[PDB]
Amino acid sequence: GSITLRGSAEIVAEFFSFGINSILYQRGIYPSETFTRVQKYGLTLLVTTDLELIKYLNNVVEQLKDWLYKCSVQKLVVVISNIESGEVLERWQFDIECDKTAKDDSAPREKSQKAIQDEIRSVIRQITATVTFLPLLEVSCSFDLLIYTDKDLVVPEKWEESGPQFITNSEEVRLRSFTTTIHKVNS
Repeated sequence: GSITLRGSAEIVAEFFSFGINSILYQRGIYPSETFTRVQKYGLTLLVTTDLELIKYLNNVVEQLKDWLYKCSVQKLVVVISNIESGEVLERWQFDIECDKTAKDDSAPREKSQKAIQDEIRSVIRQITATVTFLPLLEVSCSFDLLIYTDKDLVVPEKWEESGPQFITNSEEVRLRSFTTTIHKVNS
């Protein structure tokens, strides 16, 4: 599924986190009864407080909040595979798009573009929509987050040679492998 999590430096950071936390809440190959109801983007939203997976997204969210660019860079690919069904299984691909670039007269105010409410609401809607339609499944699987850029981000080892890489294998945590990679792209 290819989607576009665009908006603005701040809205983008949130767009990805909420969209990413959604895949976990909707799919969650091994979440916990700790979700949280949050009302934003003009509607209600759900998220997980799993510190473990959060620790992973937390470090990435920090880099996302300020990797080291300010122009292009804006592509992501989530790779999830079923370790107990048929290998690959789900792939949430979402790109980003920054508009109205600027720095002066910043100020913490702007109001997310109406399209953000509809665009972001439609995202969480399609994720949670299939979930209910899903025959309550999960099994053990692998999870990897990718960040595709456009010749505008040379994240050095500052991350970890390629984002973190956690793994699992407990007869209850399902899941099996978790990772995050920064991919580079040209036009």
